[PDB]
Amino acid sequence: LPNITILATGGTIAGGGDSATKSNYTAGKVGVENLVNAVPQLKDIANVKGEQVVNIGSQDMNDDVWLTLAKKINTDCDKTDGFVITHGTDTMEETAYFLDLTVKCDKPVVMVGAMRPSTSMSADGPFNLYNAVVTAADKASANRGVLVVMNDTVLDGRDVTKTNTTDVATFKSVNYGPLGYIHNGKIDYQRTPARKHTSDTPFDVSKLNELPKVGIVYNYANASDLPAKALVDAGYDGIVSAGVGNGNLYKTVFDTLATAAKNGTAVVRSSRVPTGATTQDAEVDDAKYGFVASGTLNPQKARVLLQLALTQTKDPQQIQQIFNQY
Amino acid sequence: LPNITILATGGTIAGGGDSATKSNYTAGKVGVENLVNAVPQLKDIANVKGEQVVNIGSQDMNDDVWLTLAKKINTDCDKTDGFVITHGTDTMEETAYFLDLTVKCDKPVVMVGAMRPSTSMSADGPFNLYNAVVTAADKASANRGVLVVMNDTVLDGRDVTKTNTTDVATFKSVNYGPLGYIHNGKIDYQRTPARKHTSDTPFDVSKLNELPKVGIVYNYANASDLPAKALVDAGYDGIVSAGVGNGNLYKTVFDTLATAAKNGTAVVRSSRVPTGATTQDAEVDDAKYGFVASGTLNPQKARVLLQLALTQTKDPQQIQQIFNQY
Amino acid sequence: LPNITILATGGTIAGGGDSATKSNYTAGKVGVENLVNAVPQLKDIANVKGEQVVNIGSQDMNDDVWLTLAKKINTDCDKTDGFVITHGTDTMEETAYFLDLTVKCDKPVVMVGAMRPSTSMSADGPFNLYNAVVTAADKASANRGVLVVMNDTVLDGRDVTKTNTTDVATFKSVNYGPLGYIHNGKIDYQRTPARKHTSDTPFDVSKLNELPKVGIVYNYANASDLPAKALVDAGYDGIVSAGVGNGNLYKTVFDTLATAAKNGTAVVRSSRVPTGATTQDAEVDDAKYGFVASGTLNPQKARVLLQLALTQTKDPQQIQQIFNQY
Amino acid sequence: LPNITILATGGTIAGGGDSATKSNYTAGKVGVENLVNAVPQLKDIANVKGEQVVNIGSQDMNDDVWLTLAKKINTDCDKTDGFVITHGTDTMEETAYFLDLTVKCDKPVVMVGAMRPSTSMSADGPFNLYNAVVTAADKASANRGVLVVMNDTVLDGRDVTKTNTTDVATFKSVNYGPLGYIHNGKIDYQRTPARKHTSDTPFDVSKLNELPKVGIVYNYANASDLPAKALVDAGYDGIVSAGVGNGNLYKTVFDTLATAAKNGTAVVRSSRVPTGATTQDAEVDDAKYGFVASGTLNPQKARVLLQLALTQTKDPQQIQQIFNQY
Ligand SMILES: N[C@@H](CC(=O)O)C(=O)O
Ligand SMILES: N[C@@H](CC(=O)O)C(=O)O
Ligand SMILES: N[C@@H](CC(=O)O)C(=O)O
Ligand SMILES: N[C@@H](CC(=O)O)C(=O)O
Repeated sequence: LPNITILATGGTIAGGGDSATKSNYTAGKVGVENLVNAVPQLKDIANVKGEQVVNIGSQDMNDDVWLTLAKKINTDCDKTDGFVITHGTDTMEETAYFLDLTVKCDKPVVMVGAMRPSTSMSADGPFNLYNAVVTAADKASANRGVLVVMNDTVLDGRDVTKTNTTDVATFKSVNYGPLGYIHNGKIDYQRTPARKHTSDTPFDVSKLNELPKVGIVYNYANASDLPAKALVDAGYDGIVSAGVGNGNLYKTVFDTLATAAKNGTAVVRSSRVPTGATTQDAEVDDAKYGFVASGTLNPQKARVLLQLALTQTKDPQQIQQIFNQY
Repeated sequence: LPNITILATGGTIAGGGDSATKSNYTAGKVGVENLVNAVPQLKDIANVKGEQVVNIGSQDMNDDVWLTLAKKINTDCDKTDGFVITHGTDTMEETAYFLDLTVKCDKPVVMVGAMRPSTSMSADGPFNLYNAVVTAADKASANRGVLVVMNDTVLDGRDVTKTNTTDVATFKSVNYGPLGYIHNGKIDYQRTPARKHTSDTPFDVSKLNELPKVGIVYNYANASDLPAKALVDAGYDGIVSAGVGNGNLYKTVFDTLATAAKNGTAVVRSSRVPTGATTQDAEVDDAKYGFVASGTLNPQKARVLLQLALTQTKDPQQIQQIFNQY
Repeated sequence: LPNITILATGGTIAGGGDSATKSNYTAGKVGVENLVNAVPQLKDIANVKGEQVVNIGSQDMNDDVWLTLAKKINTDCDKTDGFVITHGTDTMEETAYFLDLTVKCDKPVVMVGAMRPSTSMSADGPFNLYNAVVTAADKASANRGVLVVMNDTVLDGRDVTKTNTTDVATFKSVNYGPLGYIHNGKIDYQRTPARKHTSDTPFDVSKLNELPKVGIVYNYANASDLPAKALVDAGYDGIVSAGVGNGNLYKTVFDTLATAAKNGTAVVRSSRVPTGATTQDAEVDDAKYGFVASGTLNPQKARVLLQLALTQTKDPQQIQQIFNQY
Repeated sequence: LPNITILATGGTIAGGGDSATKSNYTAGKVGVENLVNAVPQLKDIANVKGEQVVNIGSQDMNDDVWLTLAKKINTDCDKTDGFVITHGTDTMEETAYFLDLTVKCDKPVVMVGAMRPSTSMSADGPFNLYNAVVTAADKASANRGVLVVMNDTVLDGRDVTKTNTTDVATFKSVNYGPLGYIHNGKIDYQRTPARKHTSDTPFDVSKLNELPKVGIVYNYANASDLPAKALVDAGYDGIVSAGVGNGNLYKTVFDTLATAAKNGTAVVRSSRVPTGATTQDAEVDDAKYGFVASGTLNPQKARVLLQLALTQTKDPQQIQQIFNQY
């Protein structure tokens, strides 16, 4: 049986409430070996080893843990046959894309969480964690970039996103679809991500202890330019605009980010709209203002790429190319 | 034939590019009578009169235009049999909910836009505008609150939202579904919004020239508390948190909004997640920090209600009740 | 606590299997007592009387079980506070609609099943049962017709359909959306069905012990009319066509059915297309051939309403108006 | 500019109607020249040779037109740069899959239709045609199999299906997502089909002028096996079952088909459920009865692959492996 290392970071998959019937719970309580012992059938499909990296609710995920996960996955890559990362659902779509771009290891990395706590009735963590190692063990899962496995479905780390606040079926690749479906511990893979990932990227965080500062501003009717200017005043390396519609900006935010871009801040236009690309050649003349168009990357995903792009260049057209390739 | 007044504000429905084949265009160019003359079959179903309120791209929509629209709709209510508001798609879901809560007139108000410019091949504006007056003319459309009509579908102004950056079918009531479908100028209505609206609300903006200041902060891995503190320092009456998952907050943003709430700022927890409620009784003790849980209201919709709630009270539990009722 | 009668008919919620990690299992085998005992937390919210009606896979469901269920509910209506029906998921949408038209009890009737069998890992049946009882217990669930509660969602019996072959979240009201969502044992209702149901229908199943025979025929490329004739030589009271697109029929099947509509057998146009209404005034002149267009009712749900409409009149224009109101 | 052959078979893209505001219309009436002339902007991107193959409503589509289309494409393959096929939307998913398995040309084959007829307001056919030609013209569209381009989206022939009866956005690859989106006449491809298509299949339609007879039977509550026997006494080479749930069959239909699978006629288990795979190792022992599980192929698409698999072998275990690879 393959060697599968589990890397625990926290989440509701490791959370607990005082009742199987009530909704109140605290996140990231359960230790990693407790998670594994709850699913004794893991011994049938893999030889599992658990390591605790952190134990937090993923609403507190940060640059520090991202670097830690990437380096540990890269350096211990030949010690095991695959990795499963237990993680909170709240930001798992951010971590999954960050590792998608910084993991040089060639063996499958699968992220899992749970939408119901360990203690809840019909908790989903157990079958989720099982199906994650079924995926990390499958040699067919290799060469697909970093994966997210939830609700009997394998999802690529670029497009996967949390679509619903409470539903067990919340995670979807809302733009390009899942890579394959899990039935009875077997996977029928019919897709792979075309965008470049893992060792195919030039992002090397192995010597990095920081990440460039990138923030996100929201656009809406009558939006304040103060969030944008606060990030400008703090000397942020990049700002991601969660625009309206096809990446559009309220006029005052427009004015602020246009000025920051000419004075050196990298500005990426994404959108609050849950599906579809922020394109070029719509209402905003990106070439003129040195803006970068995020494509199908939502704001928090656009932040992941813009941070890593900023470790390579500060030229907007170089960054636009990175946003067209990864 | 019924009297239908069209109130034009701008949008891509009134936008133009130099080619039916290229995607570049400027928004809010076309005058309101030009829109009507493009659809001469309007004369078959209604006696239409057009008035120009503004001509902007709805990414620039603001409190000023909202007040103007509400007052004009309220005071001219008995002059016509129905209203159709042509409007940009980018923020139409915000205007539609604002009018949903401030319109005292009892006759149908229908908002329309277009995802392709007037000049584009297979432009959608014409049939959209037609189907909007078909809806404003139908007496069955009354008593349903303010409506949004797009792609042969009637949508309630609370739940309707822009789901895709470019698709003609972008607008959906992603939580509770549409009220009815349009076929051949007839509507088969099978639903109506349970939440209270229009004259059933206590919101009266008829003497108001301002709206309370409410901003929106985004949550993500490693999020800066600077947007939140900038809005605090400006003395904002309310802040809407676009949380992660079920309304959760990054720890530093948490700290800032908890403090603002105890010192008088109204704080509403919404979510970046495109569907589903930000509930109470999950990970955040709302009663303790005087936070308000937004339910199914997304951040920009939660801003609309919190602004209007702030014209009635500053007590968090009074505001939570408003968020449970409207 | 309220008195809740659980009526058990089988399903994979009562389904077996030799292993929590394998899919091979048998359906409709566990009894209602073992189902109730498996969820002891029912004892705190409701007073559940388990009654076994039959114990079958719902793929083998039929008119008999339908009739007995409708009778049993109407008879026992005033000796309980609500009903829960445990059912297989394959045909749950048809039973739910049948009872949605036949039951005359004005108290909640809620159906529930499970997509994973009792013995599987992370099995969904227990929380499903719990939430179904919560809904049957809720005062607000009355007067909304027969309900289906699955995956934390309350779905009206008319529009609810099985959307996916294996997903725990398979049930959706794909046309008009759900009625409300269940969180922490509380429901927030924001919709009710507009079509007449339960108590305001004219159907009366009380005396009948057999139901007019209606079959279903599938349109496709190079469709054979052998199934369509097979049902008319056997003298079926009516046929429902699973047409292509907007309820259109192939060459052969069109002719066989146009013969039939004139010589007695009432035929109904529905569609194999999972969402959207079969409209009249499209390609097919229903008035010319005496056809009936089903609207949003899919084929298995069109058969339910025709069977029953055939117990009232065989006039096509009489039937169409029942399809426009129920 | 590239040479693009447009092959016209009809559809509501060639459909009539007396009024832009009414739905009554007739299908497959406009010729290919009037279709091309209606989109003069084609002249700038492609060199379109219009060829009329037939002019029919695709509800009346059949094997003949399929065979002639496959032959015509394979024969003329090297006298053009790509093919566009204008088609009705009702059966477009079946033709697209047939050709996806039969054509041996390694140049783009793209199908297109319209949900609104040529003469309607805001008719979608022109931009649809334009974008289909864009896709047929694109160098990157080769080696992805037969494509369907509808509503600015490139969809693989296998998974694409008509999702809604009237929506202009009805076509979706409901299981694995689309291949790419078209904006401003450029496509961003991020997926290709993994299942073997076009040139790497073993099918050869060149000599054949008739196709093994396969019918489809619909499972539901109290299902009649009269359609299922009708096809076996008429000696059909195989039947596809539109089963309930995960490809399950009613009492009667199970027995008739278990008889059949043994006495020659190969039967295939598919499902009436719009999304998700009919799996083996569930409730039905396919190995015991010599059944075949279709996977994600819906019924009309299972019939396409069986018809063709029946021109190769009648062994069930031979057929299942073709269903696991094509
Ligand atoms: N707040 C939790 C939510 C979850 O895990 O589902 C987390 O992300 O850790
Ligand atoms: N930016 C435009 C987009 C549209 O109308 O579709 C607007 O909202 O006015
Ligand atoms: N075959 C099962 C399907 C299920 O319950 O999930 C039934 O309907 O009984
Ligand atoms: N009945 C039409 C449907 C369409 O094209 O929209 C056809 O398939 O030809």
